Amino acid sequence: ATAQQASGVRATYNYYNPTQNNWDLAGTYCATWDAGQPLSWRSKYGWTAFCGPAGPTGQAACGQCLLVTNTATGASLTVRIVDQCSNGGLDLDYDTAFKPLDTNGAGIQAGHLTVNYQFVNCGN
Repeated sequence: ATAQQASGVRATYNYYNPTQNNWDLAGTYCATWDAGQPLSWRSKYGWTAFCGPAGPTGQAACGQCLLVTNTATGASLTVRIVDQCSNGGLDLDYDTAFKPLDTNGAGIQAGHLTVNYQFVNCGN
């Protein structure tokens, strides 16, 4: 079957700042399973927390990849799930995911983006 997807969910941002910290997963929920991965894996894609209404979540979602589309502009980006959030959307790392998706700057004025997402092959 097709990989899971949802449309029109909210994406906020969080300052994980993996590039200021050697892409270290310590402190994220997924560190339990994924912190030992090589730098090439940890830094392949920008980071997000995930809690969408379609697809695996929590432990089963750790390390999976999402193609995220900003519905206000058409920008898209692949991100890696490194954490879980407590709503029904995404909490994108600001530096490595929210900022590159916010191509007209409206997202930081509103405090969020409206995005679609689909699970995709990470190509690891």
